[PDB]
Amino acid sequence: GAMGIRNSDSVKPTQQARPTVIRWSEGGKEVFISGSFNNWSTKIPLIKSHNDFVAILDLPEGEHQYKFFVDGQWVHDPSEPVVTSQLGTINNLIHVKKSDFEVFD
Repeated sequence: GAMGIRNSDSVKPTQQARPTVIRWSEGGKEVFISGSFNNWSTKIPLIKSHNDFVAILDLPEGEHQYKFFVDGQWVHDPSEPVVTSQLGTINNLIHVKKSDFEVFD
């Protein structure tokens, strides 16, 4: 039952906080991402590539949580690390390293 679907946008400036990119593999039509990096407020749309889905967020440096959203359903990636919430729900964990510091360009 495909009625109607929309999309959003996002800015990708250049600063110390290196951007966090995440790849998704499954073969879905609409994929999103949400974690502690966005206060789990809304679901950011995963930029669909020629190979698979990918999303480039803007994180500082350290450790942040996140979760995939496909077909209005929660799913985890076997290639990426998964965690366990207090509600026995499987989640995803992502880490960011200060590359802007070590790298000059």
